[PDB]
Amino acid sequence: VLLTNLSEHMPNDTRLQTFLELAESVLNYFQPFLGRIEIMGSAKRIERVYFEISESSRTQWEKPQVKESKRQFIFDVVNEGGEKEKMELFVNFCEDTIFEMQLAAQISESSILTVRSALFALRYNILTLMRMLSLKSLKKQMKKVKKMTVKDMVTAFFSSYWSIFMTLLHFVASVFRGFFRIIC
Amino acid sequence: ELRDQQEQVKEDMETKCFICGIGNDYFDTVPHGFETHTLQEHNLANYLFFLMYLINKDETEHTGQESYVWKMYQERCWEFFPAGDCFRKQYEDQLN
Amino acid sequence: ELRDQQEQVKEDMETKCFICGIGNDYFDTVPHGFETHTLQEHNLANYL
Amino acid sequence: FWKKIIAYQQKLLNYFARNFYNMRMLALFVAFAINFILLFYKVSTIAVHYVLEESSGYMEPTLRILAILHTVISFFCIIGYYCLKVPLVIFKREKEVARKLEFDGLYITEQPSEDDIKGQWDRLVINTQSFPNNYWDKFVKRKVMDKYGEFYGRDRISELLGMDKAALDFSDAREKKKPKKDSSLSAVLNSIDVKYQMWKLGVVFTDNSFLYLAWYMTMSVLGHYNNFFFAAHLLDIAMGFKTLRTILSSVTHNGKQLVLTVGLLAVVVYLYTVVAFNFFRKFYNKSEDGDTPDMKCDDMLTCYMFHMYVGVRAGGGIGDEIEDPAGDEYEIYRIIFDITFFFFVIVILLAIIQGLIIDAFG
Amino acid sequence: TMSVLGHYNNFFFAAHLLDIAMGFKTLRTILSSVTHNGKQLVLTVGLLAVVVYLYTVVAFNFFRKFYNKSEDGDTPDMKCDDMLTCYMFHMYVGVRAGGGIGDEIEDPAGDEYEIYRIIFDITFFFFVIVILLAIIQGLIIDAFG
Ligand SMILES: Nc1ncnc2c1ncn2[C@@H]1O[C@H](COP(=O)(O)OP(=O)(O)OP(=O)(O)O)[C@@H](O)[C@H]1O
Ligand SMILES: Nc1ncnc2c1ncn2[C@@H]1O[C@H](COP(=O)(O)OP(=O)(O)OP(=O)(O)O)[C@@H](O)[C@H]1O
Ligand SMILES: [Zn+2]
Ligand SMILES: [Zn+2]
Repeated sequence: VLLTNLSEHMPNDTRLQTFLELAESVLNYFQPFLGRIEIMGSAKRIERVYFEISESSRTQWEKPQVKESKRQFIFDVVNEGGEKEKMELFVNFCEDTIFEMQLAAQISESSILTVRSALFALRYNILTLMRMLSLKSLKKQMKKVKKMTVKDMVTAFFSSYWSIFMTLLHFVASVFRGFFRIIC
Repeated sequence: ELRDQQEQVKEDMETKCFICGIGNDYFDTVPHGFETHTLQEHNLANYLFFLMYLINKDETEHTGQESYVWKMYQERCWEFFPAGDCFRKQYEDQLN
Repeated sequence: ELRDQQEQVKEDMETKCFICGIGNDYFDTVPHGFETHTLQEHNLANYL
Repeated sequence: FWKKIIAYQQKLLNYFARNFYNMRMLALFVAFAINFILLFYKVSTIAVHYVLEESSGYMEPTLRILAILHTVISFFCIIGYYCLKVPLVIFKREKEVARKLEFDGLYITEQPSEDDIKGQWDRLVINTQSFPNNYWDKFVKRKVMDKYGEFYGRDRISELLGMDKAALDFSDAREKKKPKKDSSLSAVLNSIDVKYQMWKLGVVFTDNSFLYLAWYMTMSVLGHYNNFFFAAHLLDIAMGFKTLRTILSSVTHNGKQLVLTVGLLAVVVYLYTVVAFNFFRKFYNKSEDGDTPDMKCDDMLTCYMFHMYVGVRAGGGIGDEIEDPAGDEYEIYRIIFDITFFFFVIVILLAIIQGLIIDAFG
Repeated sequence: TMSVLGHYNNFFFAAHLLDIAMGFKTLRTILSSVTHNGKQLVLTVGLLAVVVYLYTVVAFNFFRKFYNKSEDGDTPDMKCDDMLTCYMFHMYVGVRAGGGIGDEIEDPAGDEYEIYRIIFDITFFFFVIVILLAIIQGLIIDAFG
């Protein structure tokens, strides 16, 4: 808190900057806990106030119910609200939220199958498709390709994508069967 | 009308700071200045946490600033909230 | 259109003073300055 | 000829990629032509078969030729997609995985969410030699090692990224090196990176647009066995024209609200059906002859289906269909029943649907 | 030309009542409320025609026996034996009907396709009668706005 106050009030002191760099890790540990606000000070001048935000308070604040209440309160104060009563309504909301957060802290006192099936279907079906290339049985086809043939080359080019499409069909069917088994 | 109400709420929330009420452009003269102001300087969550701290902290152990805010909160006077002014405006000359 | 007319009336009434026509922000540089101006300095009831 | 064949394949690939959209429009035009011809089918003699009726007689051969053309053009559309759009999908996925690996440590600092098909499939590609194949940054693996190598282990990160710790420096060391020549069968089959190609095929299969084109393929093929399967291809106008997509987006914009409205209508109708089944069963005789009474609300499910079908489709509510209540001890009760049904179901809920559509437009 | 032809047939003078649109500006405002989204309105009708054609295909394939619009059993009047006839049936008395095609075609009770035809009729009512006409009306209202 001391170093943050000094840094914020003096932003262009190289000595302070180097000192903060030396103090980097400690100032990073307490960053979630250090809370800072600005108030209209007693000396007719805006002042910065530093305090400790507790971990339990922060967790209860970012609980989803408190966020829903915050959104509702903001909607209310923005639609039906006056700048005269805005800060009174905000303090009433703060009091209610603090009470509910403290009560929540008090009371709180101490599919994978589908994904795996789909992925296995992909792996098995793609390996099945690639086996025909990996079998080294394309020797007879290579011999038939040694002599250049337009019909042969267009047939091979189209047959590759036809085989890919058939593999996709088999994969879809396998996924459907697996999902049917899982649900039934 | 419901859609317009939602849009008005979001536009106000994103165009002016909730506490001080200053427009976003003034803070945005510095890049990301509006989000820096609304998330670090003037944060409603930070004010709520300050109220929690003040309530849960003993009267004797209060600092001068804390005692000032406590007295004005007990008497329900809300002038301690920055209204129309901020750190940047107040120290504009020296800070910038 | 009726709803938009009502909203336009309220927005104009709340954003600028009825008599002088100056925007609310200029008066709002002082806290509560707009309501002070429109309720104490420039008040249509006061003119009536 | 090893280079000439590759050149010819390149020319064909480029042609399909360049003419991909024209083929997609031609497919829709052929679909409209086929359906226009199918609009002149009739049923005839009992054995049931569908025969084309026309004065020309040439339309049936025209239909055969058009079906063959549609099937060929659709295959050409799949090829054009795989030539043109698939590289962009691979580039995007291969960039996202690189950014997640480097600036998030999605396979080093932490592990996939155990339900992310994309994540556990992309876990394969990191070990492939042919990684940044499409993405420009060819130094992704080195960047990852420079970031996480010291803290988590350079050797295991090298294993994870499929690079060589003790072989890279040995290569820069002094030894004799031997060149290779690509057109050899062993050389080309070794150059084929089976793992990276498997990952790429998985990504393509998981792509949505490729799946849509495969469905188009299946419908086009099935149209040969039953010609009316070509009618499913008229569902492609939505993705064919942007202007129609605007009108359809006016509906799909509030689709969740529209589904919830139908669910609420179903619940309200079920409550009305419960009331009718408890108190107004004798008004549901939909039989003209008195000999056989046809009771529509003796069974709960039958009464619910009655209310859903001819209670909602009716212009004035269920009271338009069920009998008049005059001169009965429950007359006012059934009057309230019918009026409230008309107001809540026919008037308000349909107004909610229409208002959702209008608000989506706005 | 219309004025001259009115002398041969006096009812040709009725075509001149189509001049009020360009005669009065106030009526032109109401008509512009329609013509503002004319392309969208035409595309909506085309989409309605396509959807009705799909429904007609389904009916012609599976629900042909429900389209007997003949009272006397001696002469059965089959409205969906022919594809074009069934399509015209669906366009005319399927769309003009207040409750969809199920208001006109016969009741499905006690049949093996009962639930299928129930879904058919309910979906027809929802998509054609409810949603698409709502799209037309919403286009008009949005044009006003
Ligand atoms: N005084 C203020 N305090 C907090 N936010 C403010 C303030 N003035 C303006 N804002 C703006 O209000 C926005 C809403 O903040 P917030 O992130 O809490 O809302 P959200 O988008 O509804 O999500 P969530 O509440 O889940 O985080 C902030 O992004 C911020 O730019
Ligand atoms: N010259 C002006 N005189 C009065 N009010 C003004 C003037 N310029 C702006 N206003 C604004 O008009 C608002 C409307 O005032 P007023 O309170 O009379 O209206 P209201 O909310 O409709 O209720 P009511 O008339 O019952 O008090 C005031 O709150 C004020 O901020
Ligand atoms: Zn502020
Ligand atoms: Zn004034």
